[PDB]
Amino acid sequence: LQNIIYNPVIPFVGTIPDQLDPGTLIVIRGHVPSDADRFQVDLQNGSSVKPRADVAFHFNPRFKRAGCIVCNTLINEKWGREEITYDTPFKREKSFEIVIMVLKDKFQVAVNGKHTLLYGHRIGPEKIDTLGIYGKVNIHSIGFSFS
Ligand SMILES: [Cl-]
Ligand code: NA
Repeated sequence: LQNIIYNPVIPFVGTIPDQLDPGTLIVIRGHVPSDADRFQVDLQNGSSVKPRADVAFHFNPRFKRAGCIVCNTLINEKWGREEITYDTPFKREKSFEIVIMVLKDKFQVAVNGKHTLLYGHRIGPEKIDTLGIYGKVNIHSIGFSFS
C-alpha cells in the first residue's frame, strides 16, 4: 500500500494524496473498543467545519442492539436518505479490516475479506480529497492503492 498512516489520533482528518479513480482502494485496519456506540469513516470534500465539509460517503457502523451500518451523504449540512445494512461484521472488542473500493458508479466495501455493501455515488468522487475517521474506534493503519 501507498501513503500509509500508522496509529493516528482519532478524530483523524487527513488529505487523500491522489485521486479516487475506479479501482482505487482505501484500506483501514483497527479495532472496536468495548464501549463503542458507533464510529464513522467519512470521505469528504475538504475539511471545513463551517460550513461543514460535504461528505460524499459516510460509512457508519453502529453497535447498539444487533448492530448495523448506516451509509449516507451530507450536502450543504443536510443528510440525505440513509442506506442501512443489517448484516454487520463489526463487533466490540474485535479487530477489523475495511477495504473501500472506488468504482465508476459506486463504492464497494469489504470488511474482514467479505463483501459487505455497495453505495452509489451521490457526489462526484473527484470532489473527495479528505478522509475523516471519528468516534469510538482505534485505528492501527490507513493505506491506499491508487489506480
Ligand atoms: Cl456526523
Ligand atoms: Na465531522
